[PDB]
Amino acid sequence: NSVENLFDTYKLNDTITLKNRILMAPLTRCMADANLVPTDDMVAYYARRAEAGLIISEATIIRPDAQGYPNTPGIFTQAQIAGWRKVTDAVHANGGKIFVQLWHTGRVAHPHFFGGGDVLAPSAQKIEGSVPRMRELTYVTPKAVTVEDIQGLVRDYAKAAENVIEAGFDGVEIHGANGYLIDQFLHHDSNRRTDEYGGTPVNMSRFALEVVDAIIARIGHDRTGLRISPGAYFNMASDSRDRVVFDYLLPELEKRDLAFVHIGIFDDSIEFDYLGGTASSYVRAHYGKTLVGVGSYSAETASKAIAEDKFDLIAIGRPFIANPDYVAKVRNSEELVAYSDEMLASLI
Ligand SMILES: Cc1cc2nc3c(=O)[nH]c(=O)nc-3n(C[C@H](O)[C@H](O)[C@H](O)COP(=O)(O)O)c2cc1C
Ligand SMILES: O=[N+]([O-])c1cc([N+](=O)[O-])c(O)c([N+](=O)[O-])c1
Ligand SMILES: O=[N+]([O-])c1cc([N+](=O)[O-])c(O)c([N+](=O)[O-])c1
Repeated sequence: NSVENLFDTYKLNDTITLKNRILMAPLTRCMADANLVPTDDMVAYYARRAEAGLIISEATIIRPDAQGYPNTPGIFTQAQIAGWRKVTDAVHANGGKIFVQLWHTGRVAHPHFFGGGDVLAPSAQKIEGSVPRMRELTYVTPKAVTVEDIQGLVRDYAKAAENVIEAGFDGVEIHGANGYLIDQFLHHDSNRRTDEYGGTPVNMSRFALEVVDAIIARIGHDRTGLRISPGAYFNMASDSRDRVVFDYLLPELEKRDLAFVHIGIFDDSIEFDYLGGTASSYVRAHYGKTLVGVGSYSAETASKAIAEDKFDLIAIGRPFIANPDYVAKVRNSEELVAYSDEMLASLI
């Protein structure tokens, strides 16, 4: 089956044209240094994947209380900016483009990482268990943020975006997906607020739009994308009312003319009854601009989906871990190395 359309050039907007439709999905590797600064190993890892139309970086924290896993990079200190500059220079020298994925974990943060402070979330809705590979770090009940806390978070997302431009990135993907802070406001399970950030679709969408709008004001809409998870699957329980939240959010997002919206899902064959089907097909039916699909696609099934007008670009995750030369191999009809979790131990 054909993969020809994956090698079409794709104009995102006047600012950015991608050399092909293949994106490297954001992939947390937990290999930044103790100061959360990218390393030379990380520089080389991203550089060798610059055949992608666009790389989305691993989730990168906007400030200290965003941290929930060990050694995830940040971009709030000057040293972190300098480390990322090495990454972006290498990607560009290798002919690529790269966006940072800006991250706050919300209720999934853990105070071990930031000196014992409050975990912040829309509501005091604790998650169960402990940080992966650190069982001693039991999750805690979040403090429900105040409006002033929210404005501080919005400011820090925007400042992080400014830092991203300083570090030489082509843009930002806002992590509004997969159960983390922005997604926590967008679902009823996690957002039990009764103020202007809870209840109705406009209120539950407010935080996401404030973050989007604050970042656009600093770096521009052409360099701003957003990942979303209308279908709850990762650290999030669904609620049928979540449907009307996203029915409102999507047309509002379209007004901002973002570089792209990106689905957050792992296996996109999964359907959500309240969305009337798959996460990607729900978004496609209710959003009319560039859409990045993802989640257990091969080059072949992604190409078919794009030919079927299901989405516009394909993000590839696990196969990009196993194949730095994913794009070259797909282009030249070469067979791919199978992904295995054991490969997570090395940054190649
Ligand atoms: C090891 C690993 C790390 C991931 N880290 C992130 C991340 O930092 N940010 C994010 O939005 N998704 C992350 N994901 C989800 C991927 O971006 C992607 O949606 C998922 O792997 C499904 O795509 P695939 O079938 O091509 O692997 C991660 C997935 C894996 C397997
Ligand atoms: O496995 N992971 O390390 C991982 C990490 C993130 N993240 O933003 O830090 C995700 O969004 C996802 N995810 O939802 O697939 C997975
Ligand atoms: O995307 N992901 O990185 C991811 C990772 C895990 N995991 O093993 O921790 C999952 O269970 C899922 N999941 O089930 O959706 C997704």
